[PDB]
Amino acid sequence: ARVTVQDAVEKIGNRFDLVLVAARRARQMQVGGKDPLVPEENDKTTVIALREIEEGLINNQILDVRERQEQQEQEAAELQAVT
Amino acid sequence: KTEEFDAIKIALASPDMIRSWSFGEVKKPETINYRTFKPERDGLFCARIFGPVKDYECLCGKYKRLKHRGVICEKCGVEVTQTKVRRERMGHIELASPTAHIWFLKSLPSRIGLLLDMPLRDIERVLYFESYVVIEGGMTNLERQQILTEEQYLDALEEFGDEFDAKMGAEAIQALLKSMDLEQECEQLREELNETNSETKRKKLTKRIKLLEAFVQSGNKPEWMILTVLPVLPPDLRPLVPLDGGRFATSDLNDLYRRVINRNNRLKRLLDLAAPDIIVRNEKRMLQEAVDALLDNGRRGRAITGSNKRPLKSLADMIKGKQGRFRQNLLGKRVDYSGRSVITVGPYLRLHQCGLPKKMALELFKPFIYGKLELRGLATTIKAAKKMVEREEAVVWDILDEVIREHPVLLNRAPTLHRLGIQAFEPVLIEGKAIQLHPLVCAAYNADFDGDQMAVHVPLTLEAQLEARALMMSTNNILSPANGEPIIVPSQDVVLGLYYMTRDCVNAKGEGMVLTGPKEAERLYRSGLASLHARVKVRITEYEKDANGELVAKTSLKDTTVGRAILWMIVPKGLPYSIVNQALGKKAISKMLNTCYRILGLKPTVIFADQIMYTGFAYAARSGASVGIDDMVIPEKKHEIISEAEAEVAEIQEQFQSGLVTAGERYNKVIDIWAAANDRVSKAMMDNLQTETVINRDGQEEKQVSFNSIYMMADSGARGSAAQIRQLAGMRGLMAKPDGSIIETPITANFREGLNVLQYFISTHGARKGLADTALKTANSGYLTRRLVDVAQDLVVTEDDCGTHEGIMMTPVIEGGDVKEPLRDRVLGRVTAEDVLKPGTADILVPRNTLLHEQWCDLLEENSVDAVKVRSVVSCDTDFGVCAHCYGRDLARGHIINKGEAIGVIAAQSIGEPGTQLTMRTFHAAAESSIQVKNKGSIKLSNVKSVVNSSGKLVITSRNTELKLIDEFGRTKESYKVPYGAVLAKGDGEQVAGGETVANWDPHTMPVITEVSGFVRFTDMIDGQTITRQTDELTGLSSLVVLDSAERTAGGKDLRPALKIVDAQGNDVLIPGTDMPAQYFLPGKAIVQLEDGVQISSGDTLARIPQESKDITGGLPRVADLFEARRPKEPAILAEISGIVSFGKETKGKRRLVITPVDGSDPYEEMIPKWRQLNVFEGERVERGDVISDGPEAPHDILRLRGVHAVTRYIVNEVQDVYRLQGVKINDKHIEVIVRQMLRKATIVNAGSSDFLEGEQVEYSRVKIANRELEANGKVGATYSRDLLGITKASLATESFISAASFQETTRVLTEAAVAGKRDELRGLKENVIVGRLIPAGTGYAYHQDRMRRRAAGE
Amino acid sequence: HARSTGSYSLVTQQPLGGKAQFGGQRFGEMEVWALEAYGAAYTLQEMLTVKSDDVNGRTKMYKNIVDGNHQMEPGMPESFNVLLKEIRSLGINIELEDE
RNA sequence: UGGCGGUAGCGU
DNA sequence: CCACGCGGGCGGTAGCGTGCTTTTTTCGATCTTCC
DNA sequence: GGAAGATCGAAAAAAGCACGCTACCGCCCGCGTGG
Ligand SMILES: [Mg+2]
Ligand SMILES: [Zn+2]
Ligand SMILES: [Zn+2]
Repeated sequence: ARVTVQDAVEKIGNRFDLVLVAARRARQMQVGGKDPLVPEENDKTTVIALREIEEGLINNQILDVRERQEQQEQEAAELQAVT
Repeated sequence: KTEEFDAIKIALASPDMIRSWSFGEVKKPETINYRTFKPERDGLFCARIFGPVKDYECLCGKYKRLKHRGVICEKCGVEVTQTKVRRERMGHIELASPTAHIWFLKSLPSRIGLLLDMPLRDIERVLYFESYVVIEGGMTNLERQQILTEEQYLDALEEFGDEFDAKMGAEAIQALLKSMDLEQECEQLREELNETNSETKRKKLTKRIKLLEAFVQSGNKPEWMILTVLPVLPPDLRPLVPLDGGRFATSDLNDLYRRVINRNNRLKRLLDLAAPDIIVRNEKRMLQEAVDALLDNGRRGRAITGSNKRPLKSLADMIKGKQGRFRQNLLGKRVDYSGRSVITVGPYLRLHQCGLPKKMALELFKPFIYGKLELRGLATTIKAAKKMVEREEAVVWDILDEVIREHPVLLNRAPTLHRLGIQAFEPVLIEGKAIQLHPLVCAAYNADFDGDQMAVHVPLTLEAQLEARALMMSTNNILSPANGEPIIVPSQDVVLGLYYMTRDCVNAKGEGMVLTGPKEAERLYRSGLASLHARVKVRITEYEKDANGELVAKTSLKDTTVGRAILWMIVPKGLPYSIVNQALGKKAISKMLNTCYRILGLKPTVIFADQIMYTGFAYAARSGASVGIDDMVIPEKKHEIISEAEAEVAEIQEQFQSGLVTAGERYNKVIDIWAAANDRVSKAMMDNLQTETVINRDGQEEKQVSFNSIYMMADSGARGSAAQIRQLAGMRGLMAKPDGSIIETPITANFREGLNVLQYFISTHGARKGLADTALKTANSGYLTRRLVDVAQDLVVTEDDCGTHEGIMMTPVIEGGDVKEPLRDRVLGRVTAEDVLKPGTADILVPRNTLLHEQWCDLLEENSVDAVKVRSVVSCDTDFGVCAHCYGRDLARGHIINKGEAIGVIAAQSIGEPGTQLTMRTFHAAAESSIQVKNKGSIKLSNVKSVVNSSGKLVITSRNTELKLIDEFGRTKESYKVPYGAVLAKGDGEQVAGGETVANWDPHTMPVITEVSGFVRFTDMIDGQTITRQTDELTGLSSLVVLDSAERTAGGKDLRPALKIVDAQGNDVLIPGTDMPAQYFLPGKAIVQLEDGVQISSGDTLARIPQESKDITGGLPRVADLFEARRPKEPAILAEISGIVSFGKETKGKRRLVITPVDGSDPYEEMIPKWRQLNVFEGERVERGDVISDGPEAPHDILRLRGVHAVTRYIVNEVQDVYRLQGVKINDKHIEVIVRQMLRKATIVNAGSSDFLEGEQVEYSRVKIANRELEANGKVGATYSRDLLGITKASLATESFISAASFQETTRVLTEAAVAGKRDELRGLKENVIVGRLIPAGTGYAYHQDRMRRRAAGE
Repeated sequence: HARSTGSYSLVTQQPLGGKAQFGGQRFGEMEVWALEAYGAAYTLQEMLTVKSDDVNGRTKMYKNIVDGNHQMEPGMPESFNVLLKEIRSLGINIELEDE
């Protein structure tokens, strides 16, 4: 359900970091076991990542901010567990 | 060891390192035993030296399991490890005698010869065991480096005893190299070069100094150039392929190694037995020949052949070459998950879709199907999945359908020329055995459905899939990267259908009806109550875009045709109705698509394109257009016309029978008459065809555009042209002989009617000419494309803005009489270099750094601005890459160019792709004197010194005078070059009308124009000695002619004639301009009618010097000449400085020119050939860059005399002229990028504080960095002169040795890098491709900059 | 003709060519040029190392695709190793710097 | 389930 | 009287000989300018 | 005052000669010695 990504590159810019962020998001869905926020109407990871880019929910900034938050919360949970 | 990969370091390999690499020593020339497959000990293939035979298994069977991994056996001494160890394990052959390396000996210049400073022939004779060389002759007459013959050696032995040392061969060379002192020779040569100041000593001594410095700086020793222990290839790299049966496939490398080992063993045996000197000498010579064969077969003489009676392959031969390992299995390699198949057209496919066969999809996506089946649980293991796949159930088909859902596949053509050659599609399962392809994209691939085969590749990783969805997609590729025009364009049946949907009749069924909307029009058409060509009135609700982008609907009762109403259904809600109310030709469709893309965007545009394709196909099918023999109407007058033409030619022929006219004039008149007859016939046929149909319209008859099918294809532009229809129903025309001469008689019969044998035979000449032209054109186009790609591989965008305030000039190109290209398209998409000022008001029309879009171009052209300074890649100050701002707007996408794009490859491919359009073969004069203007405008004279004449008309005295007709708006419209000594109708600033003769001048002679009025005094000319009063009986007068220098005496040639202007009294006029006396030095061979003591006014023609009164290059050869900077056969001599020109004494029968400056001394007394005419006079104040003589320009000369901007302008203008003459379009930025890559080397002028050598040539970026650093530290910066190099030469001279080796030349750059110890950083696209890491152009730019910042942080 | 996982050459460990030998399509030099013309870079690495001649890369790619994970290991092409070994077989001293 | 060269032909 | 071996070239008192084009080097022959 | 630096012109050598695809032919071998 995606044939033109012009509205996606206009959202991200430079047409290059969009590929990297979409690849990271698709890897998060596929091997990372993440939950696709947008509805999944029988599609695989890459187009869910592209549509999430389109809707503006995910970009580079939100992605690494969420990654840092997950890292710090899991570190806190681990240190609580060992203590 | 990927992190270990940062650079490649090469050098000469010492014998110690060679021994360290080897795991053993090969002794016997044997291979694996034929009786038993186990390899023989100490042979070419071995087990103790190299790795074992099978994984984790001992040769003797002591251990056969991983339990004893990494354990050395003792029964046979074979390491227990994997078989792959056989690929990185080497051995060493211990040569009995030293041998020279052949790359450092035969690859010119000879490194051994250059280092030893001896002739190559002497080195070769000494090396091959036939001539003797002295090592140390002592205090006797025998010098250090002296060549001795056998008899001379014996004589010296008896005369001077045994104190002198004269060895035999490579041992002597090695001893001499060891005895040489590097630093002492370096300093001695340095001081000799300092105090020699001789041109022959200027050269070949800097090279020696550079070689000495390279040897000293690196760890390489000269003696290492002489091989003593040689390495062998790992056994797996020269495998013995098991042929069918007991036969084993022969390997050339194995045979060569066996030969070398046998030779070494024989030499060892002979040395051990103390053989006579002759026998061991011959053995050493033939060992050297074997080493020649192994290192590089056929380099010296005959190549050692084998059972095939043809030369064998050694290391060097298959390292280099087209089939060599460097460019056959390294730069491009076969890949898995790939297929190929013939293609067919499919109309039911969307723009982003392709048709894949079921078998191809099943085979290509096999691992994905296996994984999905394993996930589904249908197959427990991989073997079960394989069995299910080969059984072809329905579940495997469903799994395949799920897999392909949004997995794009890449399709490409075998001759991928331009960037759009490969594109990805979303495949869909289809039946059949052929790949269904979208019709619109076919023109992108340049692939007609006549048997062409597509190749398909399948990405797997997520990054590759996103590349497929983002950049490989065809939807994103809408604008061409060469000129920005749309790549997808409706063509053929589609547009034809639209034509049939827009043509209007007069009495068609349903005329006069009034409909409420397109829906009722469709109802009426489908019900059969009306015809598509009927003219009606319908209520159209046009939706238009207003402020804030909102849609406003306006309903109006317009008058149109029902077919246009049907077409309006698929038009989106942004376009106006006027875009449809036309005849809908091909150009109309293209304009409508462009407007739709500009207004509504790409997303509606793709759907609109799909809809128009569907509608055009359907209505072309419904139209039922067909071609018939009756549709081909021959004009009735044509025959009559031919008759009269014959009559005409007969009359002309009669004149040649009467002697009134000559044969040449007869032929010319015949050609002109036949051309006029052809034009008349074509006009009559076109008038017949265009409006043949006559129709009743409820009354009297009336005319309308004809419905003839051939006329439909001609007018709609679907396929065919006016020339082809002229050949079809008019006449074939004047055909040409293969040499180029036009045949006297034309083909007077149509293609519809019969052609006689002679006319067909005549046409076959041109047919074969064109076919052979294309056949030979393909290869040259491919070679040029490869060279251009190699030249511009490194250039990528690395920065945003340079901040440089320097840019190239931009003015519309005018060749005289027409403007070939307006300013708008040449300056479109280029960032302005500086502020663009309004003409005459000193107001900032355009700011300093703005991207010039369409609105800015409209504003620029509205204010009548013709000159714009724009930033160019040539002036891009960024080193190792270009900035985004300097390059300008990307052609494919309207936005500014993004960082990282490898514009060099884009430029190379865009320039290469029209190569098939150009023609290489040369094709096939007219003389004009007076200049006539075409438009009416003001007149302007530039670089002009003019003198008034007796009649008051101006006369040009300047060589480089330019005449320009400028429009009333202030823009130049005409530009011509007026030669020296031309009369002018009017002065500067007077309005003139079109067609007026502005200037006239003598075609075959140059007059001598005096600036003063007075009597002429015959000074410094004497009859016979200097001039001859040659008597012309036809004129009846004896006119003085200036003799040639050889004709003149010594005093006569020294006393060349000098026309001095005096007054009536007799003293010199002395010129009003300057105080030096009025002297007009007559040049050689000048003929003067004027006699002594004749009064002449200012501007009078003193004398006339005759001159001679043809260059045909072509399309491809001219482009190759321009790009490789080949020196023209007749380079025009230009002044290196500004000063007075003077003649010197003739040297070797040729002329000496001296240019004396006003202040400095004359540096240049360069020699001039006598046969080459000189445009300049004896005494003229010529400026630097002016043409001393007339001839083709040399780009190197332009670079030395003038700035790099002049060279860039010249190259761009020439290449663009050649490209536009063929009709194709290429943007100038690609040519500018190629030129910038060409100008990358600079020669130092003064060393300064930098360490750069005085005469060395280095990269320009290094000079810039060094100068900036020195300025920062306050030291004086080194001065540089940019040099122009050929594209092949520039590519071969790059810093990266790997990229240079990837080019054509090999074993020359490799040898230079080895002797120089060059270290290559992986900073290029080609180098990284050879590596296999991510290229630093695309998405790998982020990874590469991340690596660079990580390295910087580590430092 | 179509191939997914066929045989490989002994010297370059590259897919064979020709329909009769069940080989693979050849990725020409102009194909690499066009790939660099676009911004695609991971696809070039796919064409170069993982899918052609990196035996460890080939095995890891096959195992990952079977497992469903579309992740990549760059590796080192074997053709470059072949060229390095052959150049070292002459008097040249091409090698690897430690950094 | 073994591919290395060469020769000829085919489509751009 | 067979198996290893060796060097592998046809042709011929040797020399690799035949309707492409461009670039680079070399060498002999000559023109010229001073020791 | 006539040799050495500069030039010129001819010779000789190196280097390449677009990309795919298809089919078949030769991948040993013939003459010379030691058991
Ligand atoms: Mg075709
Ligand atoms: Zn063992
Ligand atoms: Zn710049």
